Amino acid sequence: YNYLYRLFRKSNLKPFERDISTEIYQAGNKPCNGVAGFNCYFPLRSYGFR
Amino acid sequence: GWIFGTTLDSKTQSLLIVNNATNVVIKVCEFQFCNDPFLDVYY
Ligand SMILES: *[C@@H]1O[C@H](CO)[C@@H](O)[C@H](O)[C@H]1NC(C)=O
Ligand SMILES: *[C@@H]1O[C@H](CO)[C@@H](O)[C@H](O)[C@H]1NC(C)=O
Repeated sequence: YNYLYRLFRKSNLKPFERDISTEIYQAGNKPCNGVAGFNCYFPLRSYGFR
Repeated sequence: GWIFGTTLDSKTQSLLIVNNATNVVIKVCEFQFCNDPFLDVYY
């Protein structure tokens, strides 16, 4: 689970662009305010690699 | 010099160009400096 990928807020990356920000991803109307709840989750996900 | 970025805070990389009397340093770092930035004339 060392390798991680990204899920943005419907914003495609530019050519040769790299992001490091780990803010909580929001999918709903309410703000996440740092709490991963309903329609709010951490955008960095780990591979299985078994 | 100049600062370039989206939010210019600790959560985003920002580009900084400093041209003092000897050389130019360009650093792409996420360190957050104060708004309305200043440079000291004398040490
Ligand atoms: C750069 O920032 C702007 C302002 O938030 C945003 O609209 C744009 O999608 C960003 N570009 C990316 C993430 O490639
Ligand atoms: C100018 O900046 C460079 C790099 O930060 C430093 O090495 C140098 O001593 C500075 N010169 C003066 C006169 O402040």
